[PDB]
Amino acid sequence: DMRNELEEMQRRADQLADESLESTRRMLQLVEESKDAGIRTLVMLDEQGEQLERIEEGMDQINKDMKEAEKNLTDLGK
Amino acid sequence: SADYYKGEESNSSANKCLLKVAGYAAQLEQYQKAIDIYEQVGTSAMDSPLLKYSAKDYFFKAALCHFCIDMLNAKLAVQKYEELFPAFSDSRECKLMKKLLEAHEEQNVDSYTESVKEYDSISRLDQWLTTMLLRIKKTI
Repeated sequence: DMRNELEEMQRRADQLADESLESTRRMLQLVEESKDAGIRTLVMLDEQGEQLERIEEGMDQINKDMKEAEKNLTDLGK
Repeated sequence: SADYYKGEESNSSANKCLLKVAGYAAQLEQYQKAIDIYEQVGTSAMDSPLLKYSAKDYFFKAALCHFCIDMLNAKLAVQKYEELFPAFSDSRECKLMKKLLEAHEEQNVDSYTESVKEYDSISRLDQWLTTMLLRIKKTI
């Protein structure tokens, strides 16, 4: 009558982490810095676009003025 | 060219020209001019909303030059830079230079090599940095 039976106990392997808290924090800090740099680039790019738009009008005005002056001088000369 | 540009308050081009001049002077073993230019450029860029993030790098370069002149000079320069720029105390360059100083203070070459390799693994070193590091290693 040496017929034995058993029961079982369970253990849980550690969840997936303990490497997600050293590279993670550095990743977040770098992401924040990149976000700030992107915001600054946004602002600078908008300012540059405004300045180019401003330049356009003066360019067109000088072109028109020179063309009209040349035509007038030619007309009077002949 | 740098003097001409600075005469017209052209800071960016003058800074780039001074950077090239300091680099070439360092290549020729003229450490004083290189450190002076690097310190000036770093201080100038510290007070900008865009260039601020680069202010660390220049300092590191200057610090390397100090290591060529002497050890305690480099340590004092590091202390001065950290006091002037507290955020410099978290950058990888400061940690690398601290580790190199610790290894170099006890005639330890193995730890020097391990730290150099560990840092180079993350980012590839350029000819200037690797040559300066080889010189420092050859010193002792």
